[PDB]
Amino acid sequence: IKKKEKWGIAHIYSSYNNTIIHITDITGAETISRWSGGMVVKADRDEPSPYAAMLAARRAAEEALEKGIVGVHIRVRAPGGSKSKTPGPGAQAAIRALARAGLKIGRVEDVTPIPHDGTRPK
Amino acid sequence: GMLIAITGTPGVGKTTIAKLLAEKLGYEYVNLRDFALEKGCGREVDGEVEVEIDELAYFVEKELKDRNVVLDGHLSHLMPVDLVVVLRAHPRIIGERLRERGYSKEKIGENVEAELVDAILIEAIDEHENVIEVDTTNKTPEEIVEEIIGLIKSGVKRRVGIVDWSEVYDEIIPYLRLGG
Ligand SMILES: Nc1ncnc2c1ncn2[C@@H]1O[C@H](COP(=O)(O)OP(=O)(O)O)[C@@H](O)[C@H]1O
Ligand SMILES: [Mg+2]
Ligand SMILES: [Mg+2]
Repeated sequence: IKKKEKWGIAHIYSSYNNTIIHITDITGAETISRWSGGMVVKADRDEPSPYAAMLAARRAAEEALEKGIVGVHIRVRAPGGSKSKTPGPGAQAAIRALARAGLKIGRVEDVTPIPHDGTRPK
Repeated sequence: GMLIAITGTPGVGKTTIAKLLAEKLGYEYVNLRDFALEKGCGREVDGEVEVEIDELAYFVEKELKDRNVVLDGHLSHLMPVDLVVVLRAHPRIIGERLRERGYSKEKIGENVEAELVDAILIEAIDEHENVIEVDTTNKTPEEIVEEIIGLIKSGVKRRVGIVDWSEVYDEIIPYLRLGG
């Protein structure tokens, strides 16, 4: 029997002002690592930057690996406009940074939240 | 005419603020959902109302043109208005309020996340140049309305980027959808 590995979930949030990478275990009850753009960069104006997203993802991935996480499934929240739907390069940049740090990448799902109740659009 | 849209994540206080503001401004309050029902765009099925947005924009443009109106709804920023006001609140507040409304755990979670990632704000900025963001946290409706009228009278047509909820992320973890 050849089988191994411990997998987590990387919750990735791309907002207007920032990026968050929150890594949990598969159950989602335990927090493995939590990093945002605001934690890795000095200036407010650089917090939304995809470079900051990559750096935060790098820190998160390192922390997760040291705690024994071999790979992660990704759950992405990447809001974009209603006119032009532009999520931005940030979430993808974060995912790539997770891979480059040595994490395996599993399923990638876009869970981007849609506010609802009131009138219902199509 | 002056058409002002009041939008934001469900639970943030759109209706409260819109009514108080319309009264204090001497404008007329219009709830977008009900308006959608009147023009026959909206169809109500058990109990949600489905509409086609382009039609609603068409009717809003047509009927209200021409008027002084405070428009209340989370779709209001998708309408052809003169000014958009986006209300923000600490996502925990959203969670508690929607929790009191009886929403499902998943629905609460999605709307709380929606506030976390600034979804409505991003939509509004994509749709309009004139967007005023207002943080409702630890404020009374009175203070919020006077803040809004104050900014309009300044006048300021655009203010955005005033909240970053990533800083409060841990506090909202119990409401989020993290489950495997
Ligand atoms: N500034 C505020 N301070 C305290 N409570 C508020 C405030 N604004 C709204 N609320 C409360 O929050 C709840 C939801 O407000 P509501 O206007 O229905 O939000 P929305 O219209 O965005 O769904 C109401 O029960 C209301 O009493
Ligand atoms: Mg409302
Ligand atoms: Mg900040």
